[PDB]
Amino acid sequence: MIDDDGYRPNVGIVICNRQGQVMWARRFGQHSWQFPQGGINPGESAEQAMYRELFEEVGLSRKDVRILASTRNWLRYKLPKRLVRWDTKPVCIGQKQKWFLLQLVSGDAEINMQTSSTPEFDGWRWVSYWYPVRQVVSFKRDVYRRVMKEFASVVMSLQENTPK
Repeated sequence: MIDDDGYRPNVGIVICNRQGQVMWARRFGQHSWQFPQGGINPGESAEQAMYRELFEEVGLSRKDVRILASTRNWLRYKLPKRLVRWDTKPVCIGQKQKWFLLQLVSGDAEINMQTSSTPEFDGWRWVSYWYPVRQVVSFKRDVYRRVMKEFASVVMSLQENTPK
């Protein structure tokens, strides 16, 4: 889906545990790594798209998550023109991203990377929140560090409440 003017709305998910580790995964047939994410379908809300795309990425469903935080501002970015697909219509030049921190309810056991017959991810790991930002390129880094910092303050207190 693209909205109209070559932007498209998008959402992403972060999970942490009470050790201050965040989930990270690696998409099938890539060897590069990302936070779980997906597009808002036309007429979805950001939170509905979050729960939908969570199922598509992690196989996880609403039952075994809770929203602990979400981005107050949208993390927008423009692509460099090498990645722009001028040949197709409408052309994408950027997206707005809303992110959501959930805590896993049963823990990492409730992840299934093969929702479809094809695994959507080739790999997954749990990592400290700042480690991830190191692997990505400049414009994804900017988003990924925002995604971490925006929710980081909840994670500290989420280790201490041991909000159960």
